[PDB]
Amino acid sequence: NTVSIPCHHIRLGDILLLQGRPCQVIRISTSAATGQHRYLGVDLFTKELREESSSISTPSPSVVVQTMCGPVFKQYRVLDMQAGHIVAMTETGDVKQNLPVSEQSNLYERLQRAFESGSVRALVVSDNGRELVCDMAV
Repeated sequence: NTVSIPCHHIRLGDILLLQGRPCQVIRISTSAATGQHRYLGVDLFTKELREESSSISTPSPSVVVQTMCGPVFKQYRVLDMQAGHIVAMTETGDVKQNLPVSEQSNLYERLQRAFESGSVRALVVSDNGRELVCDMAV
């Protein structure tokens, strides 16, 4: 349920797990004392601000790895759209009747636009069992 992401590949707007919750990164800084990077982000589900500092590992001599964890995004087919949510289907055919859609960057209107023109995929993040369409693909 976690993707390891090197810090040097993390940019503003990326979605990371911060304190275990999927958050859109809004500020990146570096600790003067430790060298760790600090990520400030907005919880995609609750919109609270959360921060978390990178983990530093040294697997081999002279290799210093700083990483953060990103969520695993699932790709769901979009079968219908109604009332700000979608009806989705997983790869195996499991129907999700009532998937909410992130308010980020006019996602639902863009989804609806592409839906109206079976190429759309909803990109879904999970947190504590709750699923949220947080991006789209065609």
